[PDB]
Amino acid sequence: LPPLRLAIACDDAGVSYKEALKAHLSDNPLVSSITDVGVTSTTDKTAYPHVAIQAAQLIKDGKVDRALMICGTGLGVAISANKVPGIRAVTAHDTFSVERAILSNDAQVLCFGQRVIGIELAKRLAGEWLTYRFDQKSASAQKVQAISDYEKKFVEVN
Amino acid sequence: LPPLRLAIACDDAGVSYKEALKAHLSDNPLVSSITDVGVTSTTDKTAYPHVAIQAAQLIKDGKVDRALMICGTGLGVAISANKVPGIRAVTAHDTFSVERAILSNDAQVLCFGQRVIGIELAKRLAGEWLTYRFDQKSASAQKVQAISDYEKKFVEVN
Ligand SMILES: [Cl-]
Ligand SMILES: [Cl-]
Repeated sequence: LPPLRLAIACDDAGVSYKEALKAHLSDNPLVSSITDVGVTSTTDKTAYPHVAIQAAQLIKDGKVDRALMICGTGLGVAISANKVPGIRAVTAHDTFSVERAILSNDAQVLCFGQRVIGIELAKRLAGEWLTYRFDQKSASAQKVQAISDYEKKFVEVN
Repeated sequence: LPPLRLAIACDDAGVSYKEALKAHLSDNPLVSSITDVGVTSTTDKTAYPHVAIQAAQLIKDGKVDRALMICGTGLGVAISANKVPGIRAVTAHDTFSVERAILSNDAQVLCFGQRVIGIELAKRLAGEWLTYRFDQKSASAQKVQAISDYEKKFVEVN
């Protein structure tokens, strides 16, 4: 499998897991590069939506292939990333869901909650996530297409 | 606490849990009414985004207060509902996340994966979800506001 470009992002609640995950994935041959959009310190109180939107925009703009995002629960970052046109984001803490996020949902964004999941489980799930690749000709693609159809309703004016 | 109007939705993969959840919540004094957008049979192969968008639109349009959604993993419905302006949707399978979905994210939509969570845990989490009510004056509101700010970029033309 070809390696993928990743963005990684967290808020102040997700810093230590982000660092551990970044270290874990920097030796992985399925990862070509990691773009860290921050935050880089627990002292940085920047609200999670800014970091999630920045990392999601990197995908939309062709600068990375996927983004891994960490906050207290992993929920706020997932909500925020889904507001970006063409971006599909999930919070997932089990091996079956992480597989389906790719193979069913073609979701470019995976989110974790540092306060709710353990770090070894998170590392394991991130590694598995990279091994799945969405099939554009699958039956799931017709379902993803209905999400894309709805997104056609909107134009970005600002 | 005043009772809330709920919408409920599933695809074919979430029918039995949806029925059990609906039965569970129909006796609950925190629920004023349940609007079921379907599907109502495993024979109905309608793709999850249609049902998720319909139920999310009920919230946007002031017909219900929140929506509970069920599919195989709970991920596709959450992604879809988040595409609707002003709607914030999560997949959550633990008591801490379900609390924060309300108290931090003001998320009107909660999603479950029938194939990954057990029915008694799902029933328990749905009951707890109703007991939390978002505080518009909380510090979390300023974070939710950044998501709303981003949504201001888009106009619905179709
Ligand atoms: Cl697991
Ligand atoms: Cl739990």
